[PDB]
Amino acid sequence: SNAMLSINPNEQTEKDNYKLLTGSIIPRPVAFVTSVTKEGVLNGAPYSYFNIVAANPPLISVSVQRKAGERKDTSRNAIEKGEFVVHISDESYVAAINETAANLPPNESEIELAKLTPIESEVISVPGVKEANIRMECVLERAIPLGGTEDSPACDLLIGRVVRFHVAEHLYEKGRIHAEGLKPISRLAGHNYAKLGEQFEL
Amino acid sequence: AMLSINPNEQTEKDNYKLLTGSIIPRPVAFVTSVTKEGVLNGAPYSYFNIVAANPPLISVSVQRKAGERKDTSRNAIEKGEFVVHISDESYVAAINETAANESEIELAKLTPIESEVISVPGVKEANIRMECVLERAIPLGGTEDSPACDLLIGRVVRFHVAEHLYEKGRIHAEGLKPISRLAGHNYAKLGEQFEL
Ligand SMILES: [Cl-]
Ligand SMILES: [Cl-]
Ligand SMILES: [Cl-]
Ligand SMILES: [Cl-]
Repeated sequence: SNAMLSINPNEQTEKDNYKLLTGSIIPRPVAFVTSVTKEGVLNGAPYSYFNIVAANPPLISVSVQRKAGERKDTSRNAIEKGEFVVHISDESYVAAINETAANLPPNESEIELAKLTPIESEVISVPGVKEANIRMECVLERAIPLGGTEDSPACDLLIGRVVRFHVAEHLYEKGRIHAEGLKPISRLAGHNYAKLGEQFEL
Repeated sequence: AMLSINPNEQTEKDNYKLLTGSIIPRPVAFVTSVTKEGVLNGAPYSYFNIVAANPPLISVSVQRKAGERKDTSRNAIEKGEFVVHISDESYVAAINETAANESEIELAKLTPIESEVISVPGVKEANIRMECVLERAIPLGGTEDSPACDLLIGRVVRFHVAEHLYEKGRIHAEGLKPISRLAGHNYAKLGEQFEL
């Protein structure tokens, strides 16, 4: 009736802690993020460690993991350009988003691999993809290295300031977004995802 | 067929509406914290997610009120500790009662429970909760003299998980029945799962 387990993160592995965090903190919204390399290549990848930071000005966060203490393409590109695009992930293109999640060699475009379509941004110099129903042009407010060791951070928490919103007209009503028309997708544990659940009001 | 909207033109409330209606669904942290005088506070926050697994780090972005910290962030900074509870269908009604602006816990009829590592109590009603130490409180947005929020980075020092939810390290999502926030006063239950 209330059997509770105590679990000490110091007494289990990183993978064990990962499984507990990703299974407990659910559902998670998924940012599909595009960024550009110094060589001009358009990268894209999904990140479920995504949320709002503030509305004044509009600030969002995406935590991008490092590989053995080194920044991933998305973080490197965001810091180098100071710009990136955050797209809302939805049922209409989640198949293509999933295709991007695989590991290409650096400086290969997951966007082109996944048959997605670049669309130039208005304020920033990093394109997004046309397939998204909502996307946000961002400038990088700060990148915060976190976790891991003094010398080898586990991740970089990217704080992005939205400088342009692009919203499908059919989703927009009096400043609000039709959640059931959007059909956002979310991430659970493992390779499980979730569609938007039944709504309720309090 | 796409609208282009400059956030600098529209109002803070207009931007608030677009963010909260677009970045969905959001998991809801019910967070307890203690004042200098030992009063237990609790409030829900949907600007919540994982930061990293090594060590286990989480984030909660707590909005200010006219440039002043809310109780949760003031309390977290003073104590260096706080408890994050997963919000779920079995006690969302009580969680909602604590959003009101004394102890929110008593009001909402929730049940304090002492923590193992930290000195901030949690509530028994949660099926999953995480004792956290404060790593960072980062003021963001707003003006330099009036920030918009404090982004709290917590390190998990103890997990507490209902046994019926726990299967050799994994959590049964269907058993948990987590709740999520959408725009306005709208929430969502966990949706239909699929594999990728
Ligand atoms: Cl390219
Ligand atoms: Cl990552
Ligand atoms: Cl808040
Ligand atoms: Cl305690």
